[PDB]
Amino acid sequence: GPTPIQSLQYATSQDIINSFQSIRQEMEAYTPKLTQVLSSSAASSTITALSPGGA
Amino acid sequence: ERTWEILKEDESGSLKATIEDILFKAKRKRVFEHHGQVRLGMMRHLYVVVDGSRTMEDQDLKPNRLTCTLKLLEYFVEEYFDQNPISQIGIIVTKSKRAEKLTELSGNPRKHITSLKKAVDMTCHGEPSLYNSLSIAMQTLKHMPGHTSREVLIIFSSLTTCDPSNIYDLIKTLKAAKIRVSVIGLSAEVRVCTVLARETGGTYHVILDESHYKELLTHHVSPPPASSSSECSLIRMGFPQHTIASLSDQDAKPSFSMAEPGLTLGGYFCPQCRAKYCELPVECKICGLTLVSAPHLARSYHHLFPLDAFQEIPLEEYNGERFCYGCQGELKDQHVYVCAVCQNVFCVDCDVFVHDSLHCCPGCIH
Amino acid sequence: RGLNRVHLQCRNLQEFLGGLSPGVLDRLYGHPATCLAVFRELPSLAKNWVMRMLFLEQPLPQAAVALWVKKEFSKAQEESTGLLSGLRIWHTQLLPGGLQGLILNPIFRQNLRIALLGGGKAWSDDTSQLGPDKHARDVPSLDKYAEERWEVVLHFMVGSPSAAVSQDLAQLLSQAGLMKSTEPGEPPCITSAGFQFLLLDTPAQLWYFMLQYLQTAQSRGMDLVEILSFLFQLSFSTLGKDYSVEGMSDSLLNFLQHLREFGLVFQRKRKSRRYYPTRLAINLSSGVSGAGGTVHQPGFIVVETNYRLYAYTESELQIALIALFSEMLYRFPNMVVAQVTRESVQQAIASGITAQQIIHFLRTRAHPVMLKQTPVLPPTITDQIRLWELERDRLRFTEGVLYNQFLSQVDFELLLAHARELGVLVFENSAKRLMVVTPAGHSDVKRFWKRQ
Amino acid sequence: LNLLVIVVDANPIWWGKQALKESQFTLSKCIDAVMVLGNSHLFMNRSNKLAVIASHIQESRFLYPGSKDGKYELLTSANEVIVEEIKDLMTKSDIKGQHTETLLAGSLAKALCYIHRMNKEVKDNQEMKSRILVIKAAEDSALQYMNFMNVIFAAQKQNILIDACVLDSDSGLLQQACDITGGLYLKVPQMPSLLQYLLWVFLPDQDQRSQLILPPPVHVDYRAACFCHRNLIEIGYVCSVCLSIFCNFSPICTTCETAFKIS
Ligand SMILES: [Zn+2]
Ligand SMILES: [Zn+2]
Ligand SMILES: [Zn+2]
Repeated sequence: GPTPIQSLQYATSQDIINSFQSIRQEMEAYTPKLTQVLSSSAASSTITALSPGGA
Repeated sequence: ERTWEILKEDESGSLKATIEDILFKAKRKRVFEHHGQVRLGMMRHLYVVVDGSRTMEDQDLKPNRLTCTLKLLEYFVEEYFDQNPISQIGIIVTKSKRAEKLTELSGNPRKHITSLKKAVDMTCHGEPSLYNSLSIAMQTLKHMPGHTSREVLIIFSSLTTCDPSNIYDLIKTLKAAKIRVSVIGLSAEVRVCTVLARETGGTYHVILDESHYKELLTHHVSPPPASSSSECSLIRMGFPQHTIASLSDQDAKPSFSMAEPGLTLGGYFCPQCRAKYCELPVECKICGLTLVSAPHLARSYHHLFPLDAFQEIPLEEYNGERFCYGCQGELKDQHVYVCAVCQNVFCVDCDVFVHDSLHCCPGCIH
Repeated sequence: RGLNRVHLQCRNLQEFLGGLSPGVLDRLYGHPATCLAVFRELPSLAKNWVMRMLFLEQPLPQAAVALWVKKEFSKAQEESTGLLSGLRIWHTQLLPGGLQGLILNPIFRQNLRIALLGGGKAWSDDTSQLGPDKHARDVPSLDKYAEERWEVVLHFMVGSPSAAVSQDLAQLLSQAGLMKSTEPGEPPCITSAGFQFLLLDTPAQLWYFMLQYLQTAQSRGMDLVEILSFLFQLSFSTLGKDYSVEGMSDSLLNFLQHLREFGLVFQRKRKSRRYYPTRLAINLSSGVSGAGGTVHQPGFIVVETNYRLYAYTESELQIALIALFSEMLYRFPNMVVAQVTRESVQQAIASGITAQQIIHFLRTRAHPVMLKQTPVLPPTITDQIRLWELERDRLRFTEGVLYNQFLSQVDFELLLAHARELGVLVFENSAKRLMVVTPAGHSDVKRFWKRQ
Repeated sequence: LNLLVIVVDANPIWWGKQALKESQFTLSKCIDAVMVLGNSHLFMNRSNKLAVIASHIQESRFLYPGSKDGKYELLTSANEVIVEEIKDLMTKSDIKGQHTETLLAGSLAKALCYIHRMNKEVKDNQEMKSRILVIKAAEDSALQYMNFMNVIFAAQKQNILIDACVLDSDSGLLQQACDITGGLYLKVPQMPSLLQYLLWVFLPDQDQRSQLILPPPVHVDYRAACFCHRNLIEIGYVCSVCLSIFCNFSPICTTCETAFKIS
């Protein structure tokens, strides 16, 4: 498309290999948890950012 | 003495309840047409010619020709801009052996459709003057740049037209002017319009039903093909960025568009003249530089590289998944479509919606 | 006839729970499903804010929360706010400095949270690892059974033969005020409310019928909270899957027997401990059947502009209902033909049936061919049906106490000021110095008239 | 009646670096929020419907669709298939460099045609409203601009609202889609608290966007550049034949076999 050049940049093949492995390994060892879902501190802080006078 | 006995059970035993099964294809449709990788008149100036003669009062269609015509015209106007915002429209009515330019050269469906609403009240009067109509049109198209595809669509209801001079004057001029003219006739084929359309490079078709009328109009929605005789231009185009009144309207006064009476405080400025425009795309009425939004350009790029029809088969004999690719779901219909390149599994809605609306095949993007 | 005709006050979940004690609601909110039932019934206004606030234990300021909705809609937001607070869902807590912070009831919070994610109980649901049950019951067989049971109860109100119900249920129909006790032995009779109920739609019917059961539940010693929680769990159950009666109180067993007899649940045997919930129980919620033929089952009444009704129905029950407000003309095996008329509609009106009941009753049962149009009932019919009641619902009665012919205008202005002070003023005539007061002020103002 | 269609940028490159970076927020926490958000959509209304698709490097996999084990039906079945589908996709993962971009356009295409089937399948008494929520984390792949723009207009024509949530790397295309479709584009500043943004910015109904007070839409500059030397263009010249953009005048379309008729 007619878009200007982005700031895209590749990494190293090692980073790619490790990325495929680390994420595969994380998804192999993963379970949903309420604590990992949300914390009142995160929600309230996000509410402050989203508040009518927030950032 | 046949209409009360015209049912299928008139001379059959099983037709006493299978009548709607024997005549079951009574009201359906299935729209598809061809395409081609040829130059297209993407810049398009299409002008609509509609009979204003007494013959428009006939009820050949469900309502009088006028109501059905205006009904489908509004729909056609919408999709024309929807599929080509770059293009522009204009309308001329052929009444009283005269022609009246219902709408000037513009791209604003608001004004065009508003004119249609008001045009519902027109008075079908006199005979049509094809020569007067083409005069006003060509007189206008003369000033249009050669590269812009100057085209006219004619809707003919009557069969006799009052020309003050042989239309061969105009056709010879139109041919030399490379203007293209297409005609849609009601219930009949007229040599005049057929010769006019075929010689001018357009096409003459006849309305059969409101569906056929849409089917014909549908073809006219797609940009026409172009030859090397037209100007292969490198038109200058502006891509102004929208600019709100961010600094508390400071040093940025609100202004009415060149095009409209609406005084907009924010909008698109002209990079050439700094004029104020609330909408885009808009032609600079005071510069000649057209301003178009970058997405409107891409909105037409499908015409440059459109999709191809998928391999149709009554069964997934290729034994792909029982779930249709693309949109997930069971192959509940005994008809399957397979892309020639990516060869994935597609259903009836995939073949219709992906090819006619998405214009992109998912497996080809992979 | 001192007041207007007796109306079947349709109280949705808000009206019913709005009268309950917070501890009762807190006990009710004890189950996750009860919270979801309450939550889903809330208006989208409350529905979003509750979901937005569910993950906080900080008392968000009343103003900031109220400032989440646009100026013009904030007024309509007050409705959801008044509900959430009135329903004990929202309780104010004070921020440092005494600012009005808002908090959702932790029990409700925790149960909704346990509804969305794992908790100490797995939705209070289990399979008990048992296999496919003996004498397997199919989904359509459950629906028909539930339908047949419901039809039998409606038939019992209609008083048709073979309407087999327990006397306790027949009593409840009379106890709730649906079947009037005009004659000894309780022969089939129906009040205005019962007729209104008969013309009401299945979900609102079942809902209000169960509300009357609940109104008599503690009079019958049944567990309101438990039955309600059980009912909500049933509303969130699945047709084809099996559920167990293991760990159910005798109060629940009595209700379950009623629930089974009522056809909301199917059991292998009255004593069996595993069951299948019927479509009616899953669909038992305070909702709307629709503005045309029902989504679950299409309508059959082809209402025509010439006031002619072509009901494609075999059901003697539905037919008998149509006979209440319309004059029937012909009986055909697959369809019945009738016409709505002033007299027949005046019969419904005189029996105490608001024309909107008929309009909605016909709408909910409008044959699907009548659909695909904005008005499913032609305006002429809708207007004339209403006009027939508006012809003879102009006289409105109201019991009160009249104060007239005082000695002077000072007495009138003083008595009127006293009526204004107490808000007991009903109506007044300042020209003839006439005042009408609520009957509660009869003695107070009569005695005051001797003092002024 | 509504149909939410969640799109998550299942890019192992950014998420793998994110995993290797051992940041406070990871794909695990992300899918948790998605599942809770998805549940909330169905939880918010008995009649609401939901679909989820994951945009991977080489495949657009449906995450719907629930499990039949019967511990808990509505939410647990959806979450279990989601975990299973993401595990199947992410555990049974390959390694490729030749085609490293996320198949965004294909995922959007699947969603749009899937929505089309569903909206046709729905009865016309009441109609299914729908919207797409895109959660982007990796870089914006320009090679799909053609398809991306075409699918935006399809969504526009289909009257589908598109919302987008971007983690780290922004996207001109996706922000442009939000502007065009009438959705909303938001760069989340606190990825660990992602869910709270979702439950307020993207969760409110179409019928509530108008009623709620939310962050005003970020104005999107329609930066454009020609294929010749890619410089920025505010006024350029366009081939009326192929609509190829060229910043300055020239005799022939570098993009096609066509000599301009210059005068
Ligand atoms: Zn200008
Ligand atoms: Zn393909
Ligand atoms: Zn070119």
